Amino acid sequence: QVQLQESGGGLVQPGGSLRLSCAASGFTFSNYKMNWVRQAPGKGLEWVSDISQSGASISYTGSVKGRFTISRDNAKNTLYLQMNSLKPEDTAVYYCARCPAPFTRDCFDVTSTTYAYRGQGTQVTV
Amino acid sequence: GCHVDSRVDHLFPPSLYIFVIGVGLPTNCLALWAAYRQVQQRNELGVYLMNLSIADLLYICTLPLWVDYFLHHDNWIHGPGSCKLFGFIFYTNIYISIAFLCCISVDRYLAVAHPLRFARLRRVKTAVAVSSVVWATELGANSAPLFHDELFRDRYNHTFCFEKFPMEGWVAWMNLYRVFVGFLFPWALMLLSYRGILRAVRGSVSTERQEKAKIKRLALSLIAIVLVCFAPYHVLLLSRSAIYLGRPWDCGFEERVFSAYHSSLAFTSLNCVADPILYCLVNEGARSDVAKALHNLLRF
Amino acid sequence: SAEDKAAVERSKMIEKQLQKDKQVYRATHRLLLLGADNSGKSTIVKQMRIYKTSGIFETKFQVDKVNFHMFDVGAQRDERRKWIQCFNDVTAIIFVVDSSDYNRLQEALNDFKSIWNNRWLRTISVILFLNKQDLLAEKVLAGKSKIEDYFPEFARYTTPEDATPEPGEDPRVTRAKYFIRDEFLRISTASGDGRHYCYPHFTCSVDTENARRIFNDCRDIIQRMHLRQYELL
Amino acid sequence: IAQARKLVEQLKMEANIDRIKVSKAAADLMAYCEAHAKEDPLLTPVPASENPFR
Amino acid sequence: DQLRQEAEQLKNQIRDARKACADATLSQITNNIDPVGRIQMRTRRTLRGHLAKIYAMHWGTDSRLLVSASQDGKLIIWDSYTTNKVHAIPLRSSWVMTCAYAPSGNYVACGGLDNICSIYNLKTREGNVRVSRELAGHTGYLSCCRFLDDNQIVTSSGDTTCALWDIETGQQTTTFTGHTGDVMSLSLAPDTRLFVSGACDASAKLWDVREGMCRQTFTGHESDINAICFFPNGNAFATGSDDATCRLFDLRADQELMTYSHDNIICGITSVSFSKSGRLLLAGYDDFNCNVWDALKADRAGVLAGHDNRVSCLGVTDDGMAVATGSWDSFLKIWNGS
Ligand SMILES: CC(C)CCC[C@@H](C)[C@H]1CC[C@H]2[C@@H]3CC=C4C[C@@H](O)CC[C@]4(C)[C@H]3CC[C@]12C
Ligand SMILES: CC(C)CCC[C@@H](C)[C@H]1CC[C@H]2[C@@H]3CC=C4C[C@@H](O)CC[C@]4(C)[C@H]3CC[C@]12C
Ligand SMILES: CC(=O)OC[C@@H](O)COP(=O)(O)OCC[N+](C)(C)C
Ligand SMILES: CC(=O)OC[C@@H](O)COP(=O)(O)OCC[N+](C)(C)C
Repeated sequence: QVQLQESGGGLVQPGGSLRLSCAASGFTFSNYKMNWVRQAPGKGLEWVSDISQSGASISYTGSVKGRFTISRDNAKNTLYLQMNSLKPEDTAVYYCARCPAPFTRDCFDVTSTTYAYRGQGTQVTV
Repeated sequence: GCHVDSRVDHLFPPSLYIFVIGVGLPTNCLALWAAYRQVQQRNELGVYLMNLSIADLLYICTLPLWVDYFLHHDNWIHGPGSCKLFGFIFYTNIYISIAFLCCISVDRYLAVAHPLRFARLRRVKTAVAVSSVVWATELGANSAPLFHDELFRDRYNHTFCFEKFPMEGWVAWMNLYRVFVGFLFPWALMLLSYRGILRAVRGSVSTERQEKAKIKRLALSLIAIVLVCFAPYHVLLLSRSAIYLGRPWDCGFEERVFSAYHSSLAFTSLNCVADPILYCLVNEGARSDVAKALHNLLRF
Repeated sequence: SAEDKAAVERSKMIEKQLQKDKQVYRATHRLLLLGADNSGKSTIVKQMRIYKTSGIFETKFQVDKVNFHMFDVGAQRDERRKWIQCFNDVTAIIFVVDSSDYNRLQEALNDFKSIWNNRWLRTISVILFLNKQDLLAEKVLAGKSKIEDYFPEFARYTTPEDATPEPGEDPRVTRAKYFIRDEFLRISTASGDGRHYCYPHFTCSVDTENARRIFNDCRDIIQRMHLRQYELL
Repeated sequence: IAQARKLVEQLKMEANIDRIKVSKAAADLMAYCEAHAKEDPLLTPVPASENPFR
Repeated sequence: DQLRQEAEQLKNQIRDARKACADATLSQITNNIDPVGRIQMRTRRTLRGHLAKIYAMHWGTDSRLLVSASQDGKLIIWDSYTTNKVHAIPLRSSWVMTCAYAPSGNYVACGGLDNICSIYNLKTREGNVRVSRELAGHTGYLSCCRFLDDNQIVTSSGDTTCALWDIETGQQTTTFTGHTGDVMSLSLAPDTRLFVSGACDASAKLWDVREGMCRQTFTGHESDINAICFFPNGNAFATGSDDATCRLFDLRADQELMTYSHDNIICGITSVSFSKSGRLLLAGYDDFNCNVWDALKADRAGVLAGHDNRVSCLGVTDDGMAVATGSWDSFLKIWNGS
């Protein structure tokens, strides 16, 4: 039932601009605070950024700050992440994740080795 | 007994007693309910609180008869048998409220300034040992009146109760014991304990300035209300005792302190209305408990 | 009624034993130790024991004749969104973070955010232990790794007057230390509503005074709890 | 690699099982509920004479 | 990537079959049913001997003795009828998540964060409780170790693996590693041949004790599943999850057949149980009160509102005479109707 599918990616030269989409099915898109994760070659899962149910609260990792942005579309059940000023050190498999429980402000295991509420992910290369 | 003065002893004490009976029985009942709730949640404080209310309710349940007394210009119309019961419960309840008020201060100081040390002294079962050794000691150490005549009769139509202005030595040493041991020592204990609490609060890294000053104001009000209510009467009692032991104008002085004495013993009853507010209604948690009780009552 | 009387007698003995256990239970305080793989929580546990797939380890220590139970999670999977709910009545949570490693510091910040925002951890003060300060100082002195790349907001940061730099401490090291401390305190104060507080401490793996800090934090927490309980706060 | 093969197998095992109609598995928990409804102390309370928790 | 495509095709086939079966809804076959009505269960007896939050309990076969586990580290066996405490077993690890009573009443099992289920014998000739057996081998926290007989215990652990153990030899007789998240609780069917468990992935699985393979899987929930119980007949089970919605699943249907949820209800479900008919699905909630629903019409039947903290453990006697609730206020409460 629960399924998160990520769309977008492909090879890009340093400094390009892309947009990654995230479609979710099975749960209610609104009640769940969602994030973005990335696994990079030779590295572990890294917490990129988050967006809450309302969408009026955001947080980014400084490495992707000033460059990437997060938006939500509850009606489309779709999350969007813009990539700008892409650097070669931002090449990885990007995963779409949601916080375990709804109406909840804490998300503990979003960055675990195995997480039962994360999508397959898409390989963004630079 | 030298002739006495009753200009304002006819209205003011009766009015204050009626006011307390009107705003004291409700509020003390609410305080008693909240204290029982606190003990229901295994809190030692409630044990001290409950008893206090029980004392106040036993002081307010005797004031009607003293209003009757005063309205007839001291004329008791109920016999000595009632002046042996309702007089004891009316003079000893002030000194039992003093005692139970001091227990709360010691408990709060031990809890705040010694959070991890005295668990044994902070159970709901070491509070039914102190709450009983206080109720016994107050009702035994203030029992001398029960051995003497209460109903004295002067020549000006005035019958009496527990009071003979041509005072006697037993009354003298009882008044002195009441003034120093009864009232001042517990008050100083309360002041010291609240000072300890405030100095402990001042060191809290997790308490903001607003909360620290709110605690300061609450403690200062609690300490000062006792004084405002009781000192006006204890000072008069001490002055009477000194005048009688030295006997400068053994009669004259007594003529001009009838109304003052009877109006100062009525200000004391004001401690029965301040206690249920400062200890139950002021606090937001106990106020919410009282409001839950009112919500339940409204739908019964 | 002999069988019934024996049953009530046995119940009375069990009640007496449970009362003894009650007195013992209120005589000790429970603390939860948490940290990442990089954080030297194991070293702290070793240096605080001076007073098989077990899953959980227990450390019994004593400070000022006050007993303290520390529980460290062992052979348990990475997932922690469920068993953490067993630690909803602990006196405090000691969180250990590696300030030297700028990378993975955001992971520690996110873990602290999750702990603070957890519903069942809203009434438990968290003791913050910024560990491995010597390594952070050496890294700052070397200059090979720059905090600006990981934290672009560090460039504008200035050491606050509230800061108390140690004797013989370079301004850069203290600036970075207090920048990370303010990063933690921002999250601490964002959701704090008077029922939750943090205790930022600068600690090292080789430190004999961590127990004193933990005892002081527990004293303050219980003092606040008594203040609220005894109708004063 | 081999965790996908195992999941494929566990998805064939689960796709080769016999199944029955929903209204035939829905009107059976119904008959079980109806045939054991006069013996439930919490749905049809027992009087205060045979109740052990009086 | 071929295996992933094959798995997707198989999942699509599963969905198509389950849809092919679904013509009507439980609600329709049950619209012609008289509602249960308001349930006014009241607290008859209260147990206050426990110290800390209770986390697990299990009714005995005799419906007279109950076992309760409390995180103070105490397993108390109470006599419900007379309120007397039959036994009090101190535990080595204060953190206990599960406890079970043997069908014969001779053995009591407990387990928690220690990754061990400990079994104590109550029928010792000396009359004193002692550690009869300790079972280790799980790499996660034990969430539910239940009994099948005196010498065989099935347990669920936080390593995404369930186990069947022979208690005489003390080794893992059978292992189940089909889940992908923390298994939270399992329920044994009365037939004592199949058992259904739920994991922290919105997934419940049916397992066979004798064979040792997954039979059926159900993924109708959104959030993690915390409670599971078998409907009396053994052909259905109720599930509670953190998403604040309960569901009813049937083994033969192989798909969800009921959902119990409400807009006002925002908290999840910690423990669920059925009644002796199956018409009263009782369920704990984090809102500090239990709710009993009509399992056939999804109509709220009653609310047990007496509790100061989260209700953790729920139990129903074998004869359905009383309902026992244990919450985090260190009080167990026995509720019965009038
Ligand atoms: C046992 C737990 C609930 C702690 C609280 C115990 C309270 C309710 C008990 C202990 C001491 C008791 C008091 C002891 C003596 C007296 C004097 C008598 O002339 C009136 C009743 C009164 C005032 C009692 C009322 C009940 C009392 C206040
Ligand atoms: C009983 C009747 C006749 C007199 C009542 C007097 C009351 C209103 C007075 C007496 C003592 C006073 C307190 C004494 C000192 C302080 C601390 C100050 O920083 C704020 C006000 C505060 C907290 C006062 C509040 C009002 C107070 C409680
Ligand atoms: C540990 C605790 O909470 O107990 C405190 C309690 O002991 C204090 O009460 P006392 O000061 O002894 O009362 C004296 C009253 N007096 C003088 C007889 C009128
Ligand atoms: C009742 C009795 O036997 O006496 C006990 C008495 O010691 C309680 O009063 P404390 O609160 O401890 O005063 C200390 C306050 N301090 C330190 C000055 C700020």
